[PDB]
Amino acid sequence: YDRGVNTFSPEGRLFQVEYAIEAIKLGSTAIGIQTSEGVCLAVEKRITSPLMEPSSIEKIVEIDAHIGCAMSGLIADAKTLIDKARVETQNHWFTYNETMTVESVTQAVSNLALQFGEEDSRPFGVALLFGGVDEKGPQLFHMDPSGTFVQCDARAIGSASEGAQSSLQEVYHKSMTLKEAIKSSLIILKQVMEEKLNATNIELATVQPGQNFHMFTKEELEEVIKDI
Amino acid sequence: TGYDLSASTFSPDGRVFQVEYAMKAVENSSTAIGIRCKDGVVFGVEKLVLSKLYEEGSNKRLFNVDRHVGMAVAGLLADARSLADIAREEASNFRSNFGYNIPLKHLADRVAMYVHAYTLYSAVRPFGCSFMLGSYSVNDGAQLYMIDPSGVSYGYWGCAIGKARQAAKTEIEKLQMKEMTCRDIVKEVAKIIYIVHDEVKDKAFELELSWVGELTNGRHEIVPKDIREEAEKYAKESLK
Amino acid sequence: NQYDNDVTVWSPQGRIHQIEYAMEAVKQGSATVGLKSKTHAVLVALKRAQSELAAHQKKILHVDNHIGISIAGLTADARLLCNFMRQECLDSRFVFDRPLPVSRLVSLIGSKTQIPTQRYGRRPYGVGLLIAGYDDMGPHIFQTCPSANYFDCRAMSIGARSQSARTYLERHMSEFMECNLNELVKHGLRALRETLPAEQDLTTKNVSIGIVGKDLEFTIYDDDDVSPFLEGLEERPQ
Amino acid sequence: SIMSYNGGAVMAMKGKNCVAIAADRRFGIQAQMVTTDFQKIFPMGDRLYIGLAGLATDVQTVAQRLKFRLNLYELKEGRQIKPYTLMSMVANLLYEKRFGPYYTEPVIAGLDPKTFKPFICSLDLIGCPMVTDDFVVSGTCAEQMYGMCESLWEPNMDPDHLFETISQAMLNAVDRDAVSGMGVIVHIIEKDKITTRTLKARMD
Amino acid sequence: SRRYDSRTTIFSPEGRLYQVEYAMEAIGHAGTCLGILANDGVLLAAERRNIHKLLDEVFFSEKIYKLNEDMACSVAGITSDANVLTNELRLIAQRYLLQYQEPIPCEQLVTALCDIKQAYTQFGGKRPFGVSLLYIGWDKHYGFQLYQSDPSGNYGGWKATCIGNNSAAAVSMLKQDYKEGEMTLKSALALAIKVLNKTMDVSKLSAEKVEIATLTRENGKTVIRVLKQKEVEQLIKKHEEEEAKAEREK
Amino acid sequence: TQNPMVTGTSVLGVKFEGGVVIAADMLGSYGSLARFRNISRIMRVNNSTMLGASGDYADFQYLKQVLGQMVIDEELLGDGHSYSPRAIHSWLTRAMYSRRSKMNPLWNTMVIGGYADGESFLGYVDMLGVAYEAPSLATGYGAYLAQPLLREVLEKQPVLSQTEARDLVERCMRVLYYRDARSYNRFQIATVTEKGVEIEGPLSTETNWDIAHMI
Amino acid sequence: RFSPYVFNGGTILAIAGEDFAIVASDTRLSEGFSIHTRDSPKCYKLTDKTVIGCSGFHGDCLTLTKIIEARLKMYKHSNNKAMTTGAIAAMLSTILYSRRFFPYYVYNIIGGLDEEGKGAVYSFDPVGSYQRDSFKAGGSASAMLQPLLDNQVGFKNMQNVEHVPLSLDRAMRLVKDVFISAAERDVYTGDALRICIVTKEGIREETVSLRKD
Amino acid sequence: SYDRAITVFSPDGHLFQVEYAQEAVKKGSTAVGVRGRDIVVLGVEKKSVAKLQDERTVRKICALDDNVCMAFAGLTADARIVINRARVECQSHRLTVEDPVTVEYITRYIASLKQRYTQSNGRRPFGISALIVGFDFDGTPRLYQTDPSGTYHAWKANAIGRGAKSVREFLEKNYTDEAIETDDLTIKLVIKALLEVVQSGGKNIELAVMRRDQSLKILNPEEIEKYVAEIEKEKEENE
Amino acid sequence: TTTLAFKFRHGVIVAADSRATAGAYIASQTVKKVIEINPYLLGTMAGGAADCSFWERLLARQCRIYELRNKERISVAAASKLLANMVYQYKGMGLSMGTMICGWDKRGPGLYYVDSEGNRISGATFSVGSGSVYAYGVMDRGYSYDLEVEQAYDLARRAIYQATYRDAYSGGAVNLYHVREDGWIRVSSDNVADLHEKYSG
Repeated sequence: YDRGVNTFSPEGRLFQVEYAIEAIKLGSTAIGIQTSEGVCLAVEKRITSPLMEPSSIEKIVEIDAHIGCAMSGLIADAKTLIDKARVETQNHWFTYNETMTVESVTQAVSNLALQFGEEDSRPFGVALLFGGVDEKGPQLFHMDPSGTFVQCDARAIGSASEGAQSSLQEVYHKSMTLKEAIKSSLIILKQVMEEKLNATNIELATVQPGQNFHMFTKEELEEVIKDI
Repeated sequence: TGYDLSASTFSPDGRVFQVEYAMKAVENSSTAIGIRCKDGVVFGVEKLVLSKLYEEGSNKRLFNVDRHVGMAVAGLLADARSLADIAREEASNFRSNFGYNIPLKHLADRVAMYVHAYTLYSAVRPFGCSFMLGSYSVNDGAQLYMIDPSGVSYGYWGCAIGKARQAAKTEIEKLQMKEMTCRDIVKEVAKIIYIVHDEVKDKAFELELSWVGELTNGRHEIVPKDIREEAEKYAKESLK
Repeated sequence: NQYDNDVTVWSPQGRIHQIEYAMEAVKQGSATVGLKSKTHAVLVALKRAQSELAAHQKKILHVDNHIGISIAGLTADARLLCNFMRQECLDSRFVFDRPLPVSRLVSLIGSKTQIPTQRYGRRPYGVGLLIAGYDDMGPHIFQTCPSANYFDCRAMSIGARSQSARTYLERHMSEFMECNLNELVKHGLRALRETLPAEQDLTTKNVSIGIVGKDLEFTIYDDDDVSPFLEGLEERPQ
Repeated sequence: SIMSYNGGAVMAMKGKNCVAIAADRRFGIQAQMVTTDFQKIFPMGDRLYIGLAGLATDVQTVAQRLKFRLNLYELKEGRQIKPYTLMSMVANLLYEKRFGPYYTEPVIAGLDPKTFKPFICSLDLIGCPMVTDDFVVSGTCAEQMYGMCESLWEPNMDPDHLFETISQAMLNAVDRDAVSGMGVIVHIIEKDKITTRTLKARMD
Repeated sequence: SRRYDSRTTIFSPEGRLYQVEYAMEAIGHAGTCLGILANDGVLLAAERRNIHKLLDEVFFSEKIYKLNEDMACSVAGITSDANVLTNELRLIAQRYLLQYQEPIPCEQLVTALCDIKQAYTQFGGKRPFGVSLLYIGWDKHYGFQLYQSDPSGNYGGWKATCIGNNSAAAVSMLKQDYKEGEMTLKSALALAIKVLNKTMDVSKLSAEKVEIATLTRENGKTVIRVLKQKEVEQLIKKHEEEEAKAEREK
Repeated sequence: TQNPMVTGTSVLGVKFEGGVVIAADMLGSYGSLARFRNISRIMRVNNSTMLGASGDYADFQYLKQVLGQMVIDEELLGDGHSYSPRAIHSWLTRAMYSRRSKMNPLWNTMVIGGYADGESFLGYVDMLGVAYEAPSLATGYGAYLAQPLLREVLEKQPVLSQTEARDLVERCMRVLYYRDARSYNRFQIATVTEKGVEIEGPLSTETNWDIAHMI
Repeated sequence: RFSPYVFNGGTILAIAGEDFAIVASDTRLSEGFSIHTRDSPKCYKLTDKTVIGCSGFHGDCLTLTKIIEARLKMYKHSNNKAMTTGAIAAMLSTILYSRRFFPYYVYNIIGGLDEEGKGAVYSFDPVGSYQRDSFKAGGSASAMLQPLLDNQVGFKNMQNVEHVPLSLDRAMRLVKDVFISAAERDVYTGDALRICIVTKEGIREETVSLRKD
Repeated sequence: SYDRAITVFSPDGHLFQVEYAQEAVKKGSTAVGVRGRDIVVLGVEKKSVAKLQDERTVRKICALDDNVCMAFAGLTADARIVINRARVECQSHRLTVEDPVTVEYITRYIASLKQRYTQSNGRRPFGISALIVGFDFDGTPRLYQTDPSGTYHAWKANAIGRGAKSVREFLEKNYTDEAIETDDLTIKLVIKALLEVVQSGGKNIELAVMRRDQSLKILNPEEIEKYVAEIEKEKEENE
Repeated sequence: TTTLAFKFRHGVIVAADSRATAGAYIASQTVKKVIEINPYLLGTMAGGAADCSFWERLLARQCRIYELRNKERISVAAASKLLANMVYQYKGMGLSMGTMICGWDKRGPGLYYVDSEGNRISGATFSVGSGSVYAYGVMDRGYSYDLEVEQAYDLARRAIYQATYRDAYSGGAVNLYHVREDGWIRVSSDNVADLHEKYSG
């Protein structure tokens, strides 16, 4: 029984945005942790086949030289927003000679998180984790399809976010360090993933005021995993 | 079933149920009447206090469209504001093009065509408003019109819009129009509004009275209602 | 419920239910309270969070040097009407080189939100504005609704369980008009301490206060310049 | 002028039962010639030609546009086209650019498709038709060809005297002209057949 | 205003497109064509759907539409949609000639029309074109050609074609009587006469109910021969004498 | 307007104590021809401000229309809020600038005089958008002729009374009748106070010609 | 014909110090051979640490000032903080180029403090270039003022003259002397001199008259 | 135009038409492709031809550049549209930057077009799935596939069309590094994979290769016959 | 205004003056003409100040977007092509712009020359500006491919000195940048009068 797609609920919410919040849940997990040393971040790739070449799946993409990101669930709706967010950060540094802070980036994205309509189509289906180091120190940011953007100190998303948030609130406090948070994230990863944790499953992305750019090539991941 | 949905469809017996449902939408609003005298038109709107809910001066249904024309709306409120803005714009176009004050017939016909044009299609809903329009001119006299949700616009001596509609015009028809100056009609409408719509479901109410005619020298404004306070000193003497 | 699909459809009882559903969407926000004296207008809201670790979703946002709004409901429509609000303020600030009175701004807000409530295929804006301002004739406390039936009040309160707030405001609306900033603001947050269950209140972590003054620019405060305002209270009764 | 940018001359002459159209061969940039084989007379169906003179850009452009509309017309209607119809088509095509005008002076010469009736007409750069009985000319050297055809024309002409008359007219009127020369092509057509002869003109 | 909307674009939950197949089953009725390319020429065959005695036949044409100098097309389906298509197709080929002054090759013509049809299959809810149609033609690069348009926008070159539902058995017959390039223009005509004699259930094939047009290669002409009726009559007599000769084997 | 058809002439305005007086004459000249000897070149805006202009009279009729409609709209808002004269000055400046940016100027030279909230106001608006405040304004040839009288008396004493201001305006209009070729002996004085806006009638001048008896 | 531009003139000066930025400007607004007024200050206070001056055609100066104030308010209502100086410079360059093909006839000088607390003067041109210099003089009396600041501030073309850092009250007597000396020969230098001083503690202003010629 | 949203989310978190338009891919012809290290190879199975007609028009493998190669599944018309737009895009890239067009760019273009096509107002999603094999600069063989969702996704061997689970299961037990040692063996590996797929009569086995410093060569179906013959000989040598 | 650029075995040299007049009147003496686009590109200032600054800044925008989309820094010819394409869409409207583009490539050295007339050519030596012919003379004296580092420094510095000695519009300070394989590096900022002292004796 097909109603108009821009119909609220008998209870109050909407429909299609709520169905988007449901559509997040099938996606792969991701974990980002704010630390005053810098923002660390982790994700799972969910490798399916051995024919599937592993280094091509993107989860952490690059918005600015100091603003990172991670995506979830649908890949390509996220790709549009990543491209556009990059464009708008370039417009800000151009017309202002300065760095668009991460909150202003995410305001610019959730301005049209919901412009879905028939004139002037569907709501987007991706949850995003935004990091980076602005002038306000490190920042970790989380949005949703509904544009309800909030700051989170260490948010975990997607399919395993219940036990991830719970066991994350077990281990987290305010004065953590970097590497402790990195292994604290990947312990949660290899409790919530399904396959054996190895060199090809996960990927990290850490950005620091000292380690100036988010840089994470392979096989330091090997050194981090053999430290478990 | 099926025939109550669109504002474009007809019925098996030949009427539009959208327009009917919109007509009885205005039926739940408060009673607002109007009446003209031989040199002016007097408005009056029953506004109700619940307990606090506002300040003596919000959302006044007595609008003021042109320099000599104002509204006395009742029904869905935001639609009445949009219609008042359209009426101000139309009087603006007339003043800008032909250079003189809008005759009330032309204003009512343009507004009636806009309301009727919103009834023709399925993209838009019909309006949920029914409002009054009064005026005065030295070469035209007093004119009082009335526009329903459908778009039928014609003239009255007296009218009433709201819950109490017949029982507010039971005693409109007991007044007369030739022998009255409007300064009697102010306290007449005042005493009757205090008479009708008893204390039963709502407890406190509040009165507004708009007022146009020769005594305002062609202007339209709210009464200095606090000045001469003419309702209440006879309204408390109207209970027996 | 074949009449409950669209905005266009009148009901056979005349109540277009998309507006009622948008009202219920306003009813699911956080609690907030706005109230004015003769010289100062104060609006106080309550913050909430998604979890423990995350920060609290902010409510009071700036508009102009003398206009500030509260909010309840959705945030995309909130920021949409927010952007329209700053734009319409700075337009007249550009053209006439004067500040806007609040009443014509809220009339423009109603005329803005009318069109998506009448045509087909647009939603009513789920929005919970509580507007405090200064024209030349003093403070104004307005509220909106998704039906664009904007009100002027002396004290309103919208959001979840906001009716007890209205009961507290009735038994002190006589006392409101005379007082200065400090006890006025603490009456507002005493409305907030009865919009809550009796064992978690406002421990510098969920409340925000925006005051506009005759010499004071509209300013938001959060937990730390609210810690001076939170002392000077007693406990709840037994 | 812009008409004297590339030279050009087109003559059409009505005979007794037949019609002859001729033009020059020279192409070049005001004083510099380029080639001796530039085509200015186009076939539009059988036993009906058109000649174009003036700026060569508009010559090739109008020729291709007319061929476009002509084939669309002859495919929408199975019959072949009457010459008045072609004249009106060229008039409408030129008049669509009333203020953006092409620089050309089309000359239509063809026979009747039903009878053996000849037909000649010419147009201006905005679309003014003109049907005559003797001759129409177009190009820079107008007055020369006017002198020739008002000097040498007879009403009832066998194709041999028609050929020799148009030959002498084109040769002499071109030889007095400067910017137009370098050979003559002559199309002499009739009910039965189509003849194309090239004359021994001065190559100077 | 959306409950009236007919949704002629959204996939069906069986797994295929829905309106597309029903346009195909609208192809299947009212029509039966084929042609036989097998050297020096190519032909088209057609059945009279309105063979009633009160027509005029004054058009000097029928199902065939000579769309250029060197291409025609046979129609099957709803007729006037194909008139919309033939007008647009003729105009496409003519604009190509306007653009290059060289005649139009037959596959980019076919793909232009296929993109037009797929443009109304893909987006909106518009009704799809219920017309399949043939193609004969000539080029500079391959010679004589045959093509099969479909309402999806799919096409495909053949050497012996088929549209109408009555002619699937004709494709069976075209395979059972397949030749490897042998169109002396009497063998292919007798084969086409034999096919339309068997597949249509019209007893003995009255020549007013059929239509045959050919396309031969001449140096400066590229003639399209929409041939007259007397040679069709003597072709039918030739084939019925050859069927009497062929059933001496029993 | 590319070519001004029917021009007015100079407008004079000067503040005084709790009010602004503005006076301009009543002549509509075409070329050299004093074609329209009874026209009004001062609009009495609602209650606090007042407008006078020069240049093309048709454009002044246009701005009269537009300003009248805007004032009517705010008076129909019913909020108790009016336009300050400085707001009108700002709006008019923006209007002239948007005219001249599109190479379609309104050929005018406007003076806005207003009194609101204790403070007098006297604003200037040019065709090109040049706009400022001044204690005494003078347009056209008035800036060459009656400007030094204003700046003469205002430098020796910065404030004035209403009688002194009106007398000074009368003298300046006398001088402009003396040495403007496009001038006329009929002018109207318009005045704003706290009591409202008042337009006096078509007054005239008393001239001297005793130099003509000198040969 | 209708000429769209007119030269109103004016003279704006700027001096970048170690921790201060002094911007001064005359207040005469004139046209041709007349005086429209003797009080019209060219300086404008944008933020708590930025003062802009605008000379040339006056209507474009007013329009540009109002647009800059609007975009300042837009930046504030988007990013919870005021702009820097260089951000305003980049934005103003984009604006001044955004009407390239119908240009502003406006000289622009922005003085203010950077985020380190040092002086920074960003000059401009009517079409939209800019550069970070220590001192500029814009307007009609530019050529009467640039070489003297080269002599005193820049220490150019001298021998055995050491480089002393420019103090405050020394810069003040410099500004007063250069406006008196330029007002002797210029026709556009006003009477009222409006001196704006931007420190790390707010904005100071100061009004010094001149000869009333 | 057509102001409507065709593709709505599900109540349980799907796009009906993106997940469901994969079925149209699932009911098309099969096509495999592997990369060797120096020679790339791909080809389609199941032409399901009428064995007695033309075949130059039904070619399911085309090219966009002299560097890049195609394959697809699903319905062929949407592939025709996407290939036309891809040709235009790669040549317009050659207009700008003077390189030969990288394969990753054209796959991102195809997937981006597909996603903004599914997102838009009332456009039916493309029920195809392409294979884009090319070897860009410094000779690196790479191969990507598409999806109706619009996810370019790099693999090492293919599994699309009818019964792709079986084919990927054969490639799973046939991931030998030895197979990509001899170019001839890689060709024979494609032939053996497609032989572990459909009839493989040696009629509907249309295969084309590129040795990364040349253009695509469509093989004449007698060489493929000798390839199948030597595959059957090695299968007999297995016993 | 006089700029030059020339490539050789060890990368690219770019030098320029710093005087930017207005008619007969000098505005400034320290106008940094070599506009720093990237850590691997260098653009110049050739006539128009606002136009060169704006369009090269827009080119930098496009290049940074290109890098974030391709994960690979753009080449020089691609950047010059984008600049020429953006400039051509305003032909005849009165843009004066004669800039140069320098940088390191996968191919190595890259030196292009982009006009407001839309001319785009590669090459080995270039010189733009009013007194550019003066730089052309002494540069095409001292040019070779097999040169040292300090030789190229002295060549470019002397070249700009001769140009500013003859031209009236050229002057101020001689900037000097050096494009390497890894990234560009500022060499020195030398005043004219110091060079006059150095080369007069």
